[PDB]
Formats: sequence, C-alpha cells, structure tokens
Amino acid sequence: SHHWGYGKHNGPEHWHKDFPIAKGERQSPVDIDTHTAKYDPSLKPLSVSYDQATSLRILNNGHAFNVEFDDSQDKAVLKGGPLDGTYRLIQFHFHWGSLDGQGSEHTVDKKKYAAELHLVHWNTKYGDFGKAVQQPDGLAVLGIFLKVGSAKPGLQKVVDVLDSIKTKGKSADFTNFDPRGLLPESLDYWTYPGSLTTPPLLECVTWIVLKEPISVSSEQVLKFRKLNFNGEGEPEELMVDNWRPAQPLKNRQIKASFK
Ligand SMILES: NS(=O)(=O)c1ccc([Se]C2CCCCC2)cc1
Ligand SMILES: NS(=O)(=O)c1ccc([Se]C2CCCCC2)cc1
Ligand SMILES: [Zn+2]
Repeated sequence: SHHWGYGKHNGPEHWHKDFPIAKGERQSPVDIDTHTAKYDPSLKPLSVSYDQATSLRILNNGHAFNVEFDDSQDKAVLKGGPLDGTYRLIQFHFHWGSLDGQGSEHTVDKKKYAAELHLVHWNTKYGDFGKAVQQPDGLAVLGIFLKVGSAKPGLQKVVDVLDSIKTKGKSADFTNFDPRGLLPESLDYWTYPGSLTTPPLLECVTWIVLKEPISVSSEQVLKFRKLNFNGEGEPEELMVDNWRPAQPLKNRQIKASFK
C-alpha cells in the first residue's frame, strides 16, 4: 500500500524506492531562473475560463486538501498558452510550510514562497483523468504562489471550512465556490514540461506557473497549518511542509509568456 509522505522516514528522499521515476528526466517542481527563462513568441494567449465552474466537495486526503469540481462536462477549462486543445479543471489544492519562509514547490531564483496553489486540469482528448495521466501531455497544472501580507478575500471560504476536515479521510460539501477568486491580476507566466510533484510522479504535466503571487494573510495560512496528516483519533501530526523540493532541470528550458 502507499506509505509515502513528507516526514523524515517517508518523504521526498525516500520516494524513488517505490516510484523510480522520481529520478527521471522531467521531474517537478524546479527552480525558475528568471534570468535564463526566455520569452517565447510562439506561445498563444492563455485562456482561463472558469465562469461555469461547479465546485462540489473538499477532502482531506492525508497529503493536502482538494477542492473537487464537476468535470463531467467542459464547465471550467484552461486553453491557450503552450497548450494544444482543451483542459478541464478537476480539482485544486495547495502545498505550504511550517513557517512563512517555506512551502512552495517551485522556487523563483531560489526564493521559496509561503505556499503554492495547484489548479489541476486534464486534456479532454483522453476522455478521463485516469487515461490522461498516462500521457506526456495529459495534464495542465496552473501554479500560483502565495506570499503573506493582506488577506485574500476569495480564499476565506476555503479557510472557513478547514475545521470541518481536520483529519485524513474527512470531507465536506463545498458547492458554489468561485475559483476565480484565487488568481492574481496578471496572467504572465512561465511554462515547462514536468511531472506530478507527488507519487506516482508521472511525467504527464505541462506546468504553467504565474509570475505574480497572490497575497494571503498570516491568519489564513495559520489555519492551513492546523490541519492534520493523520486520521481521527491518531497521534496529531500537523499538516505542514507538504512540499517536494526543486528537482534537476536536466534537458529542459523554461519559457516566459512576457517580454
Ligand atoms: N518509498 S516510499 O513510498 O516513500 C516509502 C517510505 C517508507 C515506507 Se515504511 C515507513 C513509513 C514511515 C514510518 C516508518 C516506516 C514505505 C514506503
Ligand atoms: N501536486 S500536483 O503535481 O499538482 C498533483 C496533481 C494531482 C495529483 Se492526483 C494523482 C492520483 C493518482 C494518479 C496520478 C494523479 C497529484 C499531484
Ligand atoms: Zn500540487
């Protein structure tokens, strides 16, 4: 059974023993060297189309929490940029730290942010998510950095429900949530081919990382840190530092959408 996690005894340094692709040629996350990344005029305009997004549920899965969407039709999609075709939003989740100085998976000139939001989308040409993850262009993950400053009003409904999903395996209704409230103003981005950042670490992701972070309040991120990795009635292990460090870039170039 899966026994990977984020602690010393089951964390990122151990994953390769059960998921050998951990040492592969297109692993994520990576450090984004802003000086080396090059503007790419071949990138088409990015299109985030979340007007009809239909959120359903929030789940503590023992690694993070997922806000899940109805992906039975093209209700919320990501298109354009580096992407060929249509990618359907299935869920979002975050990675975060024990302290404000760490928590992001991607880094920017080695800078770590307090957290990172991942909006996960699958390529509809493959019919279902399970099939999409087996393809090199199966998923598009829109990554957004979080820094601590002023509160993000569009985040507060997420923060407010976390008390009800404290432990692994708990879920709650989470209908009528607008994910557009989690974006920054600018859609400037970096893009590169990579992988899932958790086991099974499949090399199926086109990464699109927004340059502009969102600001959240210290009080908002503190509430993330009250979640538990453990299940109900088990010894408390705070859900903090659920991030994989940067992996070798190898034979990849990071492209910028902006001049
Ligand atoms: N290669 S891995 O999937 O990361 C992985 C790592 C460790 C273990 Se067992 C370990 C779990 C923590 C408590 C002590 C016993 C199984 C699988
Ligand atoms: N952190 S992340 O790279 O956005 C990311 C996104 C989605 C998942 Se779900 C996983 C379930 C088993 C089959 C493969 C997909 C993990 C990690
Ligand atoms: Zn993630």
